[PDB]
Amino acid sequence: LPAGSALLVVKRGPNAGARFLLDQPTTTAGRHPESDIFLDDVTVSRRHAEFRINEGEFEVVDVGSLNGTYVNREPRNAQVMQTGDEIQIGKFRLVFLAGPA
Repeated sequence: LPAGSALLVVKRGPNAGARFLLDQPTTTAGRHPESDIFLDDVTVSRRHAEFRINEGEFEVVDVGSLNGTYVNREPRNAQVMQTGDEIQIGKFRLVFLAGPA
């Protein structure tokens, strides 16, 4: 992992094994075709969550999803993520891993 970045790895879901680099201030996650992290399932809202970098601090922010964004099984409006945290969006379960400072 490049310095200052982080990674999300899909552990459960139709694209299990897939993984996405977080290396910009805002990364969108949803079913909208232009989502940075495109999670294509009915359980996922068009705009579901955003992952922010502020600053050396990675945060997930639920942006008004229908069925919630879960961090370690608990729904959150916003939550600063720590390595090994499981993020659930619809049926997709991902794990967060921080890169170098």
